[PDB]
Amino acid sequence: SVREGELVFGVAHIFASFNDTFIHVTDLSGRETMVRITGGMKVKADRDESSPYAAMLAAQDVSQRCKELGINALHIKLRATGGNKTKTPGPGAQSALRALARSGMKIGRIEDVTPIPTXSTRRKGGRRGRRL
Amino acid sequence: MRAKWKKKRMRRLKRKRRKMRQRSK
Amino acid sequence: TFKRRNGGRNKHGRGHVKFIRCSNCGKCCPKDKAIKRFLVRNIVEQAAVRDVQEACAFELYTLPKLYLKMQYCVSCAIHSKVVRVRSRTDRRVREPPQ
Amino acid sequence: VLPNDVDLLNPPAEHEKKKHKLKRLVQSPNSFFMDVTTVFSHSQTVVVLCQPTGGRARLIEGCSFRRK
Amino acid sequence: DPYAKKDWYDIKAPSVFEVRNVGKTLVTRTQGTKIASEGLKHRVFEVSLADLQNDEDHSFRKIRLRAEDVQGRNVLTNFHGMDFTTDKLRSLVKKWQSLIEAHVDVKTTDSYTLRMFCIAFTKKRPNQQKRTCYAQSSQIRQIRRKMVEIMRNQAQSCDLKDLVLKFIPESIGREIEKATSSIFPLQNVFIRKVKILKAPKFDLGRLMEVHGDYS
RNA sequence: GGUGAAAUUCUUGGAUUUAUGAAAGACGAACAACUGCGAAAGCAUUUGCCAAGGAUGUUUUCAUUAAUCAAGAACGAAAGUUGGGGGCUCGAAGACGAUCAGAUACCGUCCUAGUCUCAACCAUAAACGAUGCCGACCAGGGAUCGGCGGAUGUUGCUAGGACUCCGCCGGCACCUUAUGAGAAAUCAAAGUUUUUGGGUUCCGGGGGGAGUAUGGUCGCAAGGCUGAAACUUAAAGGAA
Ligand SMILES: [K+]
Ligand SMILES: [K+]
Ligand SMILES: [K+]
Ligand SMILES: [Mg+2]
Ligand SMILES: [Mg+2]
Ligand SMILES: [Mg+2]
Ligand SMILES: [Mg+2]
Ligand SMILES: [Mg+2]
Ligand SMILES: [Mg+2]
Ligand SMILES: [Mg+2]
Ligand SMILES: [Mg+2]
Ligand SMILES: [Mg+2]
Ligand SMILES: [Mg+2]
Ligand SMILES: [Mg+2]
Ligand SMILES: [Mg+2]
Ligand SMILES: [Mg+2]
Ligand SMILES: [Mg+2]
Ligand SMILES: [Mg+2]
Ligand SMILES: [Mg+2]
Ligand SMILES: [Mg+2]
Ligand SMILES: [Zn+2]
Repeated sequence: SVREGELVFGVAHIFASFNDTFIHVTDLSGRETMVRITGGMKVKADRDESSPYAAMLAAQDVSQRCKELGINALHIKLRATGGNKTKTPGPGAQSALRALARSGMKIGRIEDVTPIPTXSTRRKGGRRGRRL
Repeated sequence: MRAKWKKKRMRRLKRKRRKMRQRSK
Repeated sequence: TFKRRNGGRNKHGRGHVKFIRCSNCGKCCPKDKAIKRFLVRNIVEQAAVRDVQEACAFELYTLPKLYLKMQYCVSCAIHSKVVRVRSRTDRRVREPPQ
Repeated sequence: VLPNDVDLLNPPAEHEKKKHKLKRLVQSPNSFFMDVTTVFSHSQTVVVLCQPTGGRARLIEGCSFRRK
Repeated sequence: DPYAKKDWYDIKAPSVFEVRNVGKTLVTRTQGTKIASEGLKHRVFEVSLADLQNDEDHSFRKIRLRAEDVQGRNVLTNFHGMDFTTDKLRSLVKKWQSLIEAHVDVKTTDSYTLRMFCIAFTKKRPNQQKRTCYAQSSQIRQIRRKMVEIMRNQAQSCDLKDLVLKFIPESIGREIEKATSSIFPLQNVFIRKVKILKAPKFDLGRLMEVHGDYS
């Protein structure tokens, strides 16, 4: 029930970890999932689930599925792992966002929604940290 | 040997003496 | 041999400073000793601004920025090249570089 | 001023003015009394003519005080 | 397949804002033991104030709208709090200045229990030479005391509708900045966040006061 | 999910992911600094209450009442001990998955004590400025924190606050310099020392054996405090 020209906005929750990438599209309330493609669904090796190439493929599948449901615009909510873990988005965030823009989807308001503690629980690894 | 671990070795050795001497009292 | 007048940290007239956890490895480090860098960059990389700006759904919209404060332990700052080993004379220069 | 460009026995009246009251060649107070009924310049009591503070008491704009 | 049995609904904003076409949301069609209206009720929608107000200057503020009723195909929402965007707050918090925050729980005339969060920063003078503009802890407590006092007065008197009308122009932020100037000059005085702790039980009569006949 | 790569592990009985809400316990980000307070340990969300404190100001008061301290006392991170509460997170020990010639490790997954709190113990840390306390004197310079004095014209402000300029006292520090000192590194004190003496406490006498044995004493224990000798050795060590 959308006339030509009108934009039907969805919300794309992009979770770009350093081990995998999620491209989860919902409605404005985030309570109705439309499509959810992860980088692990587009590669065979675990080492490539977070790669930008895997994120590009996942974004192309999300864009195609959105057009079927009448969604042509997306709000972007990017996040890293957050909490007491890394706050830096993974290597698939830029690739996923660029791929959506190059598939007919009109990008709306972009926002970073990484969970930031206002203090926090103790981080893993011990006081000497991860020793490599 | 690292001084901390040499200190640990001596303390273990003192416990045994403390126990090897109180055994006969 | 004492290498630095500040002892490698920044603490005067106080006993204890609570530690922070290295952003890279999670090592505990006193806040006054950790190497701190405040990174501000566009949430969209320069390699994708053109594509995202063309697909914008608003006549006007300023792309937000990404604010991240990074706190490194000494080992990670040197390994990641955030800081480098300097000569004995250059160690005293406290002004940030160009 | 350099040590040899000054006379310790006859310092300028402006130099001793800004020195600490206890470090002058002869100790001298910076306080004084004034009329309005005498009032101490650094009064610790509420006279409302003067309001005590951490230094000189805050005088009132209305009345005029004469140093003595 | 599953999406073939979902009906789209239009989201309507209260009369306080300009643009009422918030957006669209879907839900599974009404089926036995799963009523469609029950699935949409109390759905929270977070939409930028630049969309509701059609003003790009308000892009930094987000509005929480929750669905109260479902009349036909329209979902009637109501104000359910507001907050800053993550980028906005991170741009205001800078080194070499003092940050002052305050919160207060207040009840409006409509029995709405709110928790308003205020934020402010110390401001340099044009001729200031020293690099920092820190305030003394005693001054901070005096400023924080006036933030709380002003926030109570503005919310304890007005209703929720009239209170929200003050958040759009940030009238409360200007009054705080005008009362605390005698203590310490402040900049970027905002109501950072508003929470709804206890809302009165639903009453359709009051809901339609801020909503028109979308028929 | 996790890694260099993996696997243990979770998962169509719906995991991971998204929205809303609740509970629990911990933590108190950004602001946050060559900044503050405290005897040290240490101390960081708001507001109230309680006692305490430095500095500044003072034409107030007492009038040597002081400095340092055997004995003897108070406090003393973390870990640990006893019992109660709590038990999110993380996590010695343990188990498992990897890696490896082996891997009781480093990396990964799960987890006990512990981590938090109350009552009671323990009294040790690179408890470091590796520099005991009190006093005098001896270069320069800017910044900064607290208080006060003076000058000055601006504030979407209610004389004052905010800022600007000059100065005084006190504090955390920093910068330049040697006329100084030093084995040097370096230090404005670590200077005013063969031109050797202001006062006082503690404490060292080549390297090991050894903070060990023994006796005493404290502790529930772990251990703490006190503390040798035989014997061995021509170096060990500091700075450059
Ligand atoms: K440092
Ligand atoms: K004790
Ligand atoms: K000073
Ligand atoms: Mg390494
Ligand atoms: Mg060395
Ligand atoms: Mg101090
Ligand atoms: Mg310490
Ligand atoms: Mg002030
Ligand atoms: Mg402070
Ligand atoms: Mg805080
Ligand atoms: Mg004694
Ligand atoms: Mg203790
Ligand atoms: Mg000791
Ligand atoms: Mg010592
Ligand atoms: Mg002593
Ligand atoms: Mg000492
Ligand atoms: Mg001052
Ligand atoms: Mg020097
Ligand atoms: Mg002598
Ligand atoms: Mg000897
Ligand atoms: Zn690190």
